[PDB]
Amino acid sequence: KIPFLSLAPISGALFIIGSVVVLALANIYAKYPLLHPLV
Amino acid sequence: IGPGDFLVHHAIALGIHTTVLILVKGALDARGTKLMPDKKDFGYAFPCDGPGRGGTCDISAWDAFYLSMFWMLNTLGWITFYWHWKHLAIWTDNVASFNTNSVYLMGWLRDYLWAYSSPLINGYGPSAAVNNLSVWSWMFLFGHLVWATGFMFLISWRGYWQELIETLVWAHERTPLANLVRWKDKPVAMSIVQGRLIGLAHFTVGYILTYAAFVIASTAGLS
Amino acid sequence: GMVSTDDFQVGTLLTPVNNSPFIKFFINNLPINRPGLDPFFRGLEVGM
Amino acid sequence: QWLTDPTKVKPIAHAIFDPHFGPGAVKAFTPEGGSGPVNIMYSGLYYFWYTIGIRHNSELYEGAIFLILLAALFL
Amino acid sequence: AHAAIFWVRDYDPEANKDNVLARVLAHKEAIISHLSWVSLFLGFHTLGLYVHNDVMQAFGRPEDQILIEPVFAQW
Amino acid sequence: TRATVDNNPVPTSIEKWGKPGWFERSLARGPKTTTWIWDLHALAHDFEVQTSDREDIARKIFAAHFGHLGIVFIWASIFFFYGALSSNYASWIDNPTGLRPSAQFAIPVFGQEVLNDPATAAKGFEQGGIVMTSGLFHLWRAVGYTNQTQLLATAVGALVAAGLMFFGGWFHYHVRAPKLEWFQNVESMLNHHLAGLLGLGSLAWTGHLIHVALPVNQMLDKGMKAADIPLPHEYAFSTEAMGNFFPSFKQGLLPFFTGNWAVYSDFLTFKGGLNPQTGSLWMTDIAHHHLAIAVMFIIAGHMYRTNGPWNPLGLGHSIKEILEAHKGPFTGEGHKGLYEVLTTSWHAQLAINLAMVGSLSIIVAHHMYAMNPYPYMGIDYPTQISLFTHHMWIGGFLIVGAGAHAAIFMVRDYDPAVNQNNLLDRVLRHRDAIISHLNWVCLFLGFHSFGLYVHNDTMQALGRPGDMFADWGIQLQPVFAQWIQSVNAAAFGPNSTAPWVSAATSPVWGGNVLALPATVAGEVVQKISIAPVPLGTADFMIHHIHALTIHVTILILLKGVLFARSSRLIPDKANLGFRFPCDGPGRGGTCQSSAWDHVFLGLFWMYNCISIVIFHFSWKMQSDVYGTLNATTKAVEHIVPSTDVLLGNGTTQAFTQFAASSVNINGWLRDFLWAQAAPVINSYGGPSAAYGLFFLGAHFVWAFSLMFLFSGRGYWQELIESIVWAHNKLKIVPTIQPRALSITQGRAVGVAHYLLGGIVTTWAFFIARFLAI
Amino acid sequence: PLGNTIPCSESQAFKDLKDARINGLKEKIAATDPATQYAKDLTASMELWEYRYANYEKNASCDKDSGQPHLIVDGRLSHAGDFIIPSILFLWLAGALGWAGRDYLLKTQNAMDEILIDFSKAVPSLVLGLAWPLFAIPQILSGAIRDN
Ligand code: CLA
Ligand code: CLA
Ligand code: CLA
Ligand code: CLA
Ligand code: CLA
Ligand code: CLA
Ligand SMILES: CC(C)=CCC/C(C)=C\CC/C(C)=C\CC/C(C)=C/CC1=C(C)C(=O)c2ccccc2C1=O
Ligand SMILES: CC(C)=CCC/C(C)=C\CC/C(C)=C\CC/C(C)=C/CC1=C(C)C(=O)c2ccccc2C1=O
Repeated sequence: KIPFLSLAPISGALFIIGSVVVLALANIYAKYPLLHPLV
Repeated sequence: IGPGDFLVHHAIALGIHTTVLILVKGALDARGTKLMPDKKDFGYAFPCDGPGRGGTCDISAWDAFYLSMFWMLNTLGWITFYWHWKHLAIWTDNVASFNTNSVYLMGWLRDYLWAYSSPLINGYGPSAAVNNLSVWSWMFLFGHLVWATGFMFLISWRGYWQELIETLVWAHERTPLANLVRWKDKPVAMSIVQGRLIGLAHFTVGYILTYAAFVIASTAGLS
Repeated sequence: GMVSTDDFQVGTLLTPVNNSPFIKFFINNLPINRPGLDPFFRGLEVGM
Repeated sequence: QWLTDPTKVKPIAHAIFDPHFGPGAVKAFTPEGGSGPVNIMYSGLYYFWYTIGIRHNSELYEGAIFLILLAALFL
Repeated sequence: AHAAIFWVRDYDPEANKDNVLARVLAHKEAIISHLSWVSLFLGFHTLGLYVHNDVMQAFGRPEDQILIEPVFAQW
Repeated sequence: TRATVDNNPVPTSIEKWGKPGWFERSLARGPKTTTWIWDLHALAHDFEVQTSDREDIARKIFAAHFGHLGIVFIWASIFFFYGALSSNYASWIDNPTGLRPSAQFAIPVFGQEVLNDPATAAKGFEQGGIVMTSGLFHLWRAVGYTNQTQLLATAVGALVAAGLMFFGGWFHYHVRAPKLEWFQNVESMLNHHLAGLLGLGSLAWTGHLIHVALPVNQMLDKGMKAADIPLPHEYAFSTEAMGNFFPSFKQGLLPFFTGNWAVYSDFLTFKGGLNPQTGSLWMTDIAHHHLAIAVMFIIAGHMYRTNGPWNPLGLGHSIKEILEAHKGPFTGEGHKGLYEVLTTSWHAQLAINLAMVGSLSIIVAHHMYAMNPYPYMGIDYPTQISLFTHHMWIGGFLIVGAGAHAAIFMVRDYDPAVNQNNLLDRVLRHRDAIISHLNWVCLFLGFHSFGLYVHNDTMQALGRPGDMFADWGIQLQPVFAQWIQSVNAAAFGPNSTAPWVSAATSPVWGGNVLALPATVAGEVVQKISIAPVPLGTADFMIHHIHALTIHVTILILLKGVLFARSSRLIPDKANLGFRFPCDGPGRGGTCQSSAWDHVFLGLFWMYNCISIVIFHFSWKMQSDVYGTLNATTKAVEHIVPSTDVLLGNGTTQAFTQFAASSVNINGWLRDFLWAQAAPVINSYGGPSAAYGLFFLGAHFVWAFSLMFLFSGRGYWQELIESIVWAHNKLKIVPTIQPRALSITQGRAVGVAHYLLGGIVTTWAFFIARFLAI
Repeated sequence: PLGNTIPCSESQAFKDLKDARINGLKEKIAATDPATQYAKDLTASMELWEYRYANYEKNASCDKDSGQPHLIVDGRLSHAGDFIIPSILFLWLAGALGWAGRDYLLKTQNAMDEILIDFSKAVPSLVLGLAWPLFAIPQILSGAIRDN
């Protein structure tokens, strides 16, 4: 257990921020899709 | 039918299901729970069991009726909002307005709620003389007033009004020419369940008259 | 000096709005309080 | 009068006696060819009464008499 | 309402021993928690698709909104 | 005196960071339920329930002040970085009237770049941007910023100042902390917040205006561009450069020491109102202002007596002798005790101080539209609506907190031995008369303002426009307010009551419509910054609405204060505390009897008050002040047009839209709230599309509040009993117990979301309306 | 071509919204300086939007009348990317989060571990969340707990 980053707001809020950044770069890399392309 | 139709049918399923959640919850928990395992001895309508055990506000089955009433009004608002906009878009030869703007909620605010208010709120005005829709204009503002008057009883609760009526009782008994006139029933604040029920009755009456005024004056003011 | 109470349990204050002698002469000789008057005449003068 | 042209002249619910009305509202709730202010019916009773076969105000009057006496029978 | 009024005033668990009414009193948390799941389900997704459609009309992109034909009711 | 300070009370460690809730005894046992989580947040700044020692309490408050001044310097640095890196300030300084001010863009990601307004696109800032409404750039032009690197230097200096305030907090709490005897010498702290904080602050600000801000604004008004001098028109070595701008007296600071003051009558003037060229206050009047109040604040800090090793110094006043000298026969023993009140209670001081700073922010909101301080500021209409609306809302919030901490004093720090026969005691002896008479005057104001509005709705609906309380019907003329407009308009000339004034107090009193050069695409001069603001029947009515809403907010908060300790219902309410939900369903029901609940109710009534104030301002400024001069024959065309009111005889009469339509609720609904919301709902796909999204989201948050406001927690707790059953059936068992929210905290969540949703709806509406026209 | 539904390859209104967006973009490039970071962003938006309308073209998105792409959800394999692939993606990542949190509760059972997150027992909970069906299916086939 490390100081100040093991706390639930920091661990939680960096999970929301890391998720929206990885989702965001998934939207750049897959060019903001509406669906999945099959063809 | 198309995708705004899809979205508002899921809103309808949402409204009916949440209203069923509050009501089946108020039916089956009415005899007893873990917060209150002897609730059936206290009847249908009672305020609470007080601030202990964390606090017991709105614990009666009457209160889950009471809270499901707002959800029924919101549900049936979504139903008649749907019926009204889809039919007014048919009746004004503008079905592309519904098929484009019913999928997003500024279309509901703008192209239904703001757009069709125009013959209603011009029922009376300073520059144009009145027409037959001035009574629905006055009923529209009346229902806004009654609905918002409900919010006083819904938000502000009892012991403020009991202390305020105690100052009023002091003011009457020390005013000359007027302490010679006495009440027979002692002025008290309305009860807890009474404050809920009167706030619901105002909310509900204002809801019905506001929507009835709009659904009649907007459709009669198409021409 | 101006504000006394003369029965301090009773929730009232004896104040120059309350206890000035011409205000007591006015209020105590308004027709509902003026002595020697049958209630009908008190009502009559209040009505007029 | 509504039976002669069903499609343009509006059903009338009842006529208005409000002493609060000024001249604008008296002209407003009066239709064309009307002798005073009325309420335009939006409950659909004229279409109901046409489809069940009422064509006269005297049939509406005997309907009124029959429902008052039927209510008196239930009381 | 009068369902809950029945529950407080008129229900007897002894005459209704292990009939269907006592069994849905017995597993009441299943019915309430599953109505809770249906309500949260419909709300999260209906509000999310609506607010998506709001953001896409806000961002100048009407052809990026999520549009689902109701295929079951047209069937 | 003597600054008696202890050394090292608290060691600097990390050991309490791993233990949340250390500061209160029930929180220190560990989380068992979820209410601990909310009890962790509600008790974090309540230092009086953490430790019982008032000295340590005062040190916690002091270090909290340094940390707050640090965070305010971080915010100050944040808008200085945004004005210094990604702004159009290098091109806004050359076009303050045709270029919309911006210091923020939206980056090329998710389609948000339609939010970039192309009326902010200029050189350097060639992307478009978010138009701001704070008026930072006009402040910055008035104090002399012509360059973005010195804005960067201010940004770095504000971060250094934030670091200094944090090191001051850590030093004055953890290393070397003051005692309780240091805080209670209120005489010296008043003497050094008047003469030193306000006095030398505005004296040094007068120094800034004279050396920097008056010459740079004279160069910007005489027509030269951003290529300026910032270092060679200063100091001793270019003293003659003070003579090249506006003639620095005869020679140097020699006529300051010799006493001939009249040769400085060129950059310390008393000319009067607003400048016609820039629409704002004359900068010489601003400098002579801050110097005269600077002087009178150094006189103000010479009042209270301080004794020490200074020999002849030590003449003056003790505050206690002044307070115990004012007795009266009506008021018993007067202000005795109030010195001990205000030197031992923090909540009483905070109640006075929140009342004064909230009142002062409301005062600020009036006087900055009324006198425009900054160049070309009054023509940028989103900034005018936004700063009036901002300072009104901040003022109302601090007045509700004033009522809050007055009631918190009355719960916690009231001592009956100190408050024997003083004003504070005898207010509590006739609290029924105060609250009942207040209840009567709120009823009178509500009937005789709102029933007038309801009467106007009724008579306009019934076809009786002459029966209306209006300027064309039953006239309600504000004859006292119109007479004070005539007095403040008339008091400038020769043979008046202020003989040496050229251009009066303000043009709002009844003198002249003032207009400014601006582009607006390819148009002509137009742009009324300021005009006379006439008062009629609608102003009578809206001001009695304002008196109503102020008086009900007083009634709620003051009934919270005087009935905090006891009532006829609950005589032991102070033992129940400031913040309790109720005392049970008995005595009929005692719901919302605590004084906290009166802060909770007074928050919505403050919402009512300030919302009708900013609604009056939006429609009023829009209907009678703001607008356009026509290119043919200089005719005034306002932002909303004039209304030809149909009279009862058949003819019309021209009124403005506030004078015609703001007399009933139908015109407020239609011509104000339906008509001007057309640019917040049509804003999609463009630069104001976020304000549409904030409008809809704030409608959501406002309606989301009413779940918490209209319901209560026993419903939610037996619902969470069913959801906890669903979790225990699938072996998903939290040790922290899922609870319903408490009654007080559910009320707090509801008032927070009601306030957030309504004020952000109204913010979105104001900015998205005022960017359009 | 379903009800109120034609594909993108024969839709007139999709061509209208398409060439309306591409034309409004090309006079947005054509009136600006191509070396000022605005116009490079518009050419990136132009290339991005050409392949966005081309991907709506080539995988049979469906429009009719109003021209925007209408998603058909039945379980059709031609329209498999409408619902079925983000279904499997949602059940994978949401079962990862739910199973990771559930396993974190089953290994901690402690009140300090919920507000103060133990990463050494939270990140491998997330790793077994990334393979949650192999640990979740035979506990469905076994049973959870006896409570009423
Ligand atoms: C009354 C209000 C209330 C409140 C305040 C809470 C509060 C809480 N609940 Mg809860 N709960 C409630 C009601 C409430 N509950 C109700 C009504 C129910 C239904 C019965 C539940 C059932 C419930 C369950 C089942 C659980 C909680 C848990 C929690 C805790 C969550 C901690 C957290 O969010 O950080 C989140 C921490 C993480 C996400 C850790 C991962 C972070 C990584 C390691 C950081 C590294 C990532 C890096 C930055 C890169 C980012 C990229 C990314 C994509 C990976 C929290 C204290 C959970 C808990 O116990 O804590 C774990 C839990 O499992 N609750
Ligand atoms: C980008 C799109 C999107 C977004 C933002 C969401 C967001 C959400 N969904 Mg969701 N969903 C989506 C697409 C999306 N969904 C699609 C396309 C489908 C169709 C397959 C679903 C089907 C779905 C289900 C069944 C549920 C959600 C639920 C939720 C909510 C919490 C889920 C969570 O991970 O928390 C953390 C994870 C947990 C708390 C536990 C994981 C539980 C998962 C979601 C279900 C797995 C259980 C079981 C294996 C399958 C259920 C049987 C089912 C066939 C009925 C959340 C707001 C939940 C909800 O709405 O609450 C009522 C929920 O039960 N969604
Ligand atoms: C529940 C309702 C809902 C649903 C179903 C959607 C659905 C969608 N939105 Mg949306 N949105 C919503 C609510 C919703 N939104 C709300 C409420 C808002 C307001 C905040 C928005 C604002 C919004 C914007 C501004 C945009 C979207 C976009 C999208 C689309 C693309 C998402 C995507 O595929 O990424 C890509 C997915 C992949 C490439 C799959 C790979 C996933 C990797 C492997 C993991 C990433 C998942 C996650 C980060 C977990 C971490 C895993 C960990 C192991 C690292 C998608 C159809 C975008 C769009 O273009 O619309 C068409 C977009 O521009 N949304
Ligand atoms: C100089 C200003 C000042 C100071 C120093 C205090 C100090 C204090 N107040 Mg107070 N108050 C103030 C002004 C001030 N107040 C104002 C202006 C109001 C009117 C709103 C109030 C009304 C008030 C009440 C009703 C109470 C206090 C209480 C307290 C005490 C503890 C509060 C606490 O623990 O923090 C805790 C802080 C929180 C839990 C934050 C609450 C959530 C905030 C408000 C939401 C923020 C939203 C944000 C602004 C905008 C949205 C952003 C979001 C979307 C991310 C503390 C002594 C409490 C007490 O018990 O007194 C002893 C209490 O009962 N105050
Ligand atoms: C629109 C809704 C609404 C209305 C009309 C009111 C009205 C009132 N509030 Mg309330 N309040 C509200 C919402 C509302 N509130 C909400 C949401 C809250 C929650 C925060 C509160 C909380 C609150 C508190 C805590 C207090 C009030 C007080 C008052 C009274 C103020 C006195 C006054 O204005 O004079 C006159 C009355 C009016 C302006 C109401 C309209 C009167 C119409 C125009 C006259 C009708 C004519 C005639 C009588 C009709 C006869 C017809 C016949 C058939 C019956 C007043 C009766 C305060 C009080 O009691 O002080 C005296 C008090 O302290 N309110
Ligand atoms: C370990 C986390 C966890 C898991 C496995 C579940 C699982 C479940 N929940 Mg629950 N819940 C949780 C957390 C969790 N929840 C939290 C934190 C809250 C407070 C917001 C709730 C509030 C809640 C309600 C009101 C309901 C459920 C319901 C349900 C059941 C139906 C599926 C669903 O509706 O999803 C819905 C999920 C949510 C509404 C919560 C959103 C997702 C949370 C935030 C995930 C927690 C993340 C956690 C911190 C991760 C830790 C990682 C770890 C490695 C450190 C299902 C078994 C429903 C039910 O009773 O079904 C019969 C029901 O109505 N949940
Ligand atoms: C026989 C008969 C009925 C004659 C007519 C008698 C006559 C002349 C007028 C009819 C009375 C009227 C008009 C008002 C009195 C009602 C009242 C005590 C309101 C204060 C009050 C408010 C405002 C709340 O929000 C609230 C919320 C929750 C619990 C309690 C309360 C509460 O108590
Ligand atoms: C990083 C981050 C943001 C983490 C979030 C932390 C995590 C994971 C969960 C936190 C749970 C959350 C977000 C909310 C719970 C609030 C709740 C149990 C509300 C039910 C409730 C309602 C709806 C009322 O109206 C009401 C009215 C009057 C009295 C009581 C109540 C009441 O109790």
